[PDB]
Amino acid sequence: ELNISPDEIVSIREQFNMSRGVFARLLHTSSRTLENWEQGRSVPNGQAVTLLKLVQRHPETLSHIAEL
Amino acid sequence: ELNISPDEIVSIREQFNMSRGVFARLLHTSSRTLENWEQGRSVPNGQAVTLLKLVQRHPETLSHIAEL
DNA sequence: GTACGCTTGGTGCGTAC
DNA sequence: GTACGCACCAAGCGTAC
Repeated sequence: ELNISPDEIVSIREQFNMSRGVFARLLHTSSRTLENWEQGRSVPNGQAVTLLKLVQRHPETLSHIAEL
Repeated sequence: ELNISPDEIVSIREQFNMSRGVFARLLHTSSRTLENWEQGRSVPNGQAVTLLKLVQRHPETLSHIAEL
């Protein structure tokens, strides 16, 4: 039952010192959609929650995504 | 933009020799939603596509999801 | 398995500030 | 960055087979 708050989403990419645009691009995610999540206008879908928590635990995941 | 065909999704799972229910569980995904993807009813969302492709390239990603 | 109908709300903008 | 409106359709069923 994974979930993630708007503040947690922001704190992930601020740990990496990445802007919203940089982080969204490296996550193969629309920056406007990421804006929705960080502002709290909608709940991210289940796989987006999994992906965010994966990247947080294993930041090299961003490199694996770039290798797809 | 990453794409994945319904047959591609099934073969990822059949690599692990897992039923639709088992694979959806380890991927923190509704088994009925996965049914939509494998039948071609719907296009998986962008983060779902990324997750599936990570798993296809790195099977250990499945175990990493369980650590979450 | 397969397939189709349904409600809900996320997606991904456009726009203004 | 903030916040709101909008169309489109994915999500996650319930059901029939």
